[PDB]
Amino acid sequence: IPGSSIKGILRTQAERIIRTICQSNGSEKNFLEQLRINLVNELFGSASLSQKQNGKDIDLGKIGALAVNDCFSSLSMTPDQWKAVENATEMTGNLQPALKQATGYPNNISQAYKVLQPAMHVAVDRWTGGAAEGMLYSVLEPIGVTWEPIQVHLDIARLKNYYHGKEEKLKPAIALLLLVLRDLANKKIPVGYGTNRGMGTITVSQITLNGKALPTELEPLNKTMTCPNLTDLDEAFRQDLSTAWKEWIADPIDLCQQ
Amino acid sequence: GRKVYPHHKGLPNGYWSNPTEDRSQQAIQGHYQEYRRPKKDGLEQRDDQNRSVKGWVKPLTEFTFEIDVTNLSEVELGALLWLLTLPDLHFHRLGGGKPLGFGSVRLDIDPDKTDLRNGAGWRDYYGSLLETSQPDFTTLISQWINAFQTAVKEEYGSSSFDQVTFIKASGQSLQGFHDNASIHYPRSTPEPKPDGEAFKWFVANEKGRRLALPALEKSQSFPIKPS
RNA sequence: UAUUGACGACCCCGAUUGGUUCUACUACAGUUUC
Ligand SMILES: [Mg+2]
Repeated sequence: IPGSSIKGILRTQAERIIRTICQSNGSEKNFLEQLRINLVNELFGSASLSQKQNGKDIDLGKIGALAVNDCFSSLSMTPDQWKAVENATEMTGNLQPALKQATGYPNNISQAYKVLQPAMHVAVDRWTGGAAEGMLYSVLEPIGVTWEPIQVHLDIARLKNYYHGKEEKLKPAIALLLLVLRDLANKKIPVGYGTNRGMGTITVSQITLNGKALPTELEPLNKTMTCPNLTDLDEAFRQDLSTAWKEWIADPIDLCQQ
Repeated sequence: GRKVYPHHKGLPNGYWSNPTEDRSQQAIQGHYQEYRRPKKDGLEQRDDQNRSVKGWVKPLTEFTFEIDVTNLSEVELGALLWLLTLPDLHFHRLGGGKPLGFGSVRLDIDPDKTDLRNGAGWRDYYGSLLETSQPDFTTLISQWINAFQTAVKEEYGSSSFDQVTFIKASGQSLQGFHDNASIHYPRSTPEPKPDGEAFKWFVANEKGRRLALPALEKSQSFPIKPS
């Protein structure tokens, strides 16, 4: 799963939260203007765009302080073993040897298909039933591939530079990020292809927060969380973040505007 | 319009039991084992016109699933919850073999695991990192269904919701027929005889009384002799 | 005028987006010889 994909789902939920709070509609904007909203411009970053905003000429672009890694499966296959899957031609024929190979059950298809399972789908015509002419398709569903933990790296130094040093200003950005992670753990952020079509819903078992050199008022972040609702973060800390967050909701200024 | 496979109401006890037995030639409580391909000469008709299934999900098994919904208006949400809260003995039809009676399912809500809020409720939820209480939507559930029912009454102008033609028809699909006649493909013999000459009901119909397929809401059965 | 007489499977992917926007050179050394 590319980090591009995991970043993009996180960004989308972060924006929906911000726009929801402000009740700011997204429908009349083109895509480059849809992306450009508060706090996410600092966390996820913004396109370079020069503007003569005030006779002064300024760049709106800044890099994302939040970076995401590609997430790979624990399962692995030799390069030719997968080339046997890409080049199978009979779902009940030569595909079955290839998946038995790649899933690591070369003699046991009923275990092989607990890892990668071919699915067939039809579109069913609404007057006749049966199936719509041409509308038959199939999916190799990785029903049982196990995945390694997702790594998100938040550059606190880069945000703090955007806010011209003021660590008070981190709390709305940190508050947003924790709200995004709360939804991820509550199955509110599906990932990958076909999310509305039988794929993409993840269970989160544990979020580990491990910062280095955090400022002392953010030091409570260093935690391993297993409650989806963040209840493993200190209530005084969650209540502090809620306060700085609510104070920003009451006036959602461009927080890096000095 | 939209084709639907009415629920096979009133199939007798044991109809799905012991399914390898070729009961198709005998009317147990008046139903032939209509889902089974008859044996011919006492051997199984594994012809290339049909499939065979090694097993099936037993009746009364149970599944849970969740529906996650975004920005549904009270009319669009009202329609959905009506389908999930149809009165008793309404059943949805799922999966394959529906003409043969397979795949009838009962849907109902688990209200103790449902959490619907309007966007103003989510402004509160995303307002704080502390736990903040959800609305008890079960007070509203009846309001939403009526928003749907009145919109259908209003647009498809009718003196009742249940008198709207696609509503009345859809009800009989979900509920099945009540006249206790069997559901099977048209055939000119009561038994499913092993050769399966269903076409000759249509030729008897064609030379004879030329019945059209009755209206779904009328619950009118075809005669076995359409002549 | 209305007879003749029983067989048989089908669909195999379809539609679409295929790059969009910003930066396009900026500082200089322009003659040197204690
Ligand atoms: Mg296909």
